[PDB]
Amino acid sequence: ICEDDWNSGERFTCTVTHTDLPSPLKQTISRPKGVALHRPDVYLLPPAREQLNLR
Amino acid sequence: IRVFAIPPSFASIFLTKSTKLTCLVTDLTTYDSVTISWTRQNGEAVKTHTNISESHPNATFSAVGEASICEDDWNSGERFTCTVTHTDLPSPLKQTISRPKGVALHRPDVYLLPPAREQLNLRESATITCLVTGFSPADVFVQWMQRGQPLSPEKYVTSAPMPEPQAPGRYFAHSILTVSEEEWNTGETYTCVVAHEALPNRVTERTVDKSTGKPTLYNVSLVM
Amino acid sequence: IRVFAIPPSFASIFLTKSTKLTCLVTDLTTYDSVTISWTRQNGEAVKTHTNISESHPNATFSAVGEASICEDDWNSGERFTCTVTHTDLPSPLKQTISRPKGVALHRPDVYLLPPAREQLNLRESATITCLVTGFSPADVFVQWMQRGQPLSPEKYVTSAPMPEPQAPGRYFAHSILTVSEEEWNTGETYTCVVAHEALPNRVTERTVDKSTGKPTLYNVSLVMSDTA
Amino acid sequence: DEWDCNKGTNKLYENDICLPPRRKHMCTKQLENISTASITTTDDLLKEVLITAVNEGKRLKQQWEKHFLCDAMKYSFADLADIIRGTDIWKGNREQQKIQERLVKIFRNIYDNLEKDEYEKYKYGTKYQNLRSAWWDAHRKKIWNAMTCSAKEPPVYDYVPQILRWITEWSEHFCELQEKNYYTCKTKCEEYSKFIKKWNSQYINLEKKFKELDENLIQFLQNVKSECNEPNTVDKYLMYTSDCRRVKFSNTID
Ligand SMILES: *[C@@H]1O[C@H](CO)[C@@H](O)[C@H](O)[C@H]1NC(C)=O
Ligand SMILES: *[C@@H]1O[C@H](CO)[C@@H](O)[C@H](O)[C@H]1NC(C)=O
Repeated sequence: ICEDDWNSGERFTCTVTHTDLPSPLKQTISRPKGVALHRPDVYLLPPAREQLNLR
Repeated sequence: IRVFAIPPSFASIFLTKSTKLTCLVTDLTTYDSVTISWTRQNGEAVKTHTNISESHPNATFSAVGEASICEDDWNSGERFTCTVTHTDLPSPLKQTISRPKGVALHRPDVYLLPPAREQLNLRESATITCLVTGFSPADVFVQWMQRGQPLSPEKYVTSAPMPEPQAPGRYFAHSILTVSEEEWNTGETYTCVVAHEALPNRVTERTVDKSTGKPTLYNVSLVM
Repeated sequence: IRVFAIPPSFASIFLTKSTKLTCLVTDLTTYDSVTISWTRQNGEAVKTHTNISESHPNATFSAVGEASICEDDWNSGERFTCTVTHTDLPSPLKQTISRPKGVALHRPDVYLLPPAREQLNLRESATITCLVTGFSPADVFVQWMQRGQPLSPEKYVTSAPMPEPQAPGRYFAHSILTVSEEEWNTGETYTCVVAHEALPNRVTERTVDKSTGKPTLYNVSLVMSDTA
Repeated sequence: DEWDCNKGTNKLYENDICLPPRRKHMCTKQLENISTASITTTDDLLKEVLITAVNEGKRLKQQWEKHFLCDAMKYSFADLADIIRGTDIWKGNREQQKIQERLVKIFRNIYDNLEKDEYEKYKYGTKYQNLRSAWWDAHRKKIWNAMTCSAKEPPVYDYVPQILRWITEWSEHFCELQEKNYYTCKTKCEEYSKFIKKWNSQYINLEKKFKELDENLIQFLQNVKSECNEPNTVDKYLMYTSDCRRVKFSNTID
């Protein structure tokens, strides 16, 4: 599916039928809501001095 | 029926210096006539087991045992068997546990990285990494020492050992110590201690402060 | 009478975060029973012209439609149909747009340049230039960010892609921004985000600072003496 | 009661302005010692600003008891407004750099946790000061109410640019202290000679930068030129309550 459908939070349902199952088993899923947002702060670090001495 | 025995590791035998054992049986009857005891390979009975946990309200069973053992006796290879017997299941169960043998041996190489300039520029906190690497037995205990007194466990975390990308048998780990930026500016030494068997001694120690890492700048030369 | 349809470019998609289509009619004043619709090549009506634009008084009809759901289908290059039908015209007029194919996708190579010392000495204003170059398709959107926020489009100016003489398929561009001397002596960071088709991540950032250009050695040999 | 008008670290930019003493020694420790980890919402940020306003109010109340209190408190509210809005001048202070370095975290989190009908309006800017000013103007009424607990209407000097307000504290302070100065004469005479020379060049240095009548500074100057019938005057005629333009300022002793 397109990302616009998924990120909008449109609820989707899964339908599965089988001979073993007397009734179809249905599962639903949607994008979780109520979460908070924060941005990562990358700090790329350089190698230690001692390790380069071993070469 | 499920009977689980957890062998001791460096965390248990080194943090408290007591090679405690445990008999953790789960997913059985909550209330039943339960037998909990450890038995050596030779057959002598172990000492008492106290403070067995109450039945877990989710219909799963819980049990707690402790068996103090000689430190090198566990290293000696004596197989230990936890005894579990119930009236619900008449068949007794004995499970043997022993330490792995034949694994390779390799020395950790502790490197400690000072915080980056940008992180100090944010003026909130500095995170100091401790890059334990190159140790094979895949177990380690990392603790942080400030000025020679123990540091609070809430101020650091530790990853589990993961395989080295370019080494088939070795492992590495991580640990960040969130030190306040003000406390870092007024020079206070922080140091790592690594607990690992393959070291010539038990532990190895490394430390870095602002004095470390500053190179020579002023080649003032006077010529006659 | 004439109808012009233009497809969106990478800049519009990146800035608007959606795909917008135009099926615009020229030299046609306001009449009744004007039908515009964008339909799938397969035949189904993927989207209708909800909230139709009001007719311009000078014989111009906008009639824009949004294919927002099918972001990837436009990139796939599938052909779109616009249905223009009026009472006077017997045969309905059709407009067809699609993504072109066959063009090369050489990657950009941005090089951000610090201001000159002569400009800094006059202490008036520094101008940081962002020499985007090398891209094969002629579509680039450049923004400037300071401490994780896009700067206003008034402060920077982007030049149109100019052909590069050394290689036929490649192009180049540039942009400038007028930083104050105080805010650059303070030593802040400025970033030049480039958006292009050929980039695998479709975005690239670069950073400049007061510390970007400094000399390393200062070997001085003071040879004071008294006798010549 | 010294203004410390020498460059030093009082103001980074090369133009000379004399910092008022009310800016120095403020109880800004509440915002100074903030924890950006524990705070990520607008409601928690308002409470600490209200606390800081209360601390400033009681600090001024204690300082005065060592209308004039109302004026000083008014300009202190304007100063705190400028601190929160992020357009302050005192960048040279090492303490005040950290505050403007850790309010960026709070307002970046706020801008991250916003909704679409405001995200597109506040998307473009610089150092998040547009929505910073929007947040201040949204919560400006409550802050002064918490401040005025010690010892109505919202103040208006907070929109005034800081340099002209600093001129206003200078005028009030100098008229107050010259009233304090006077109310045999050989004993008193020599101090007045030192009283003039300690602030003799204090008037002349700022007058050289009153020309060219910041981005937002010029628009306010142009608008006030259209009104008040005095476009170009070295004296503002706002709350001077005394004679101005060198009439009794210099060499009045003889
Ligand atoms: C410092 O000066 C000495 C003087 O002989 C020289 O030998 C050495 O290479 C210099 N080192 C650096 C890092 O410049
Ligand atoms: C710097 O100057 C010294 C003499 O003052 C000279 O010997 C040295 O070679 C110079 N450095 C380099 C990199 O050439």
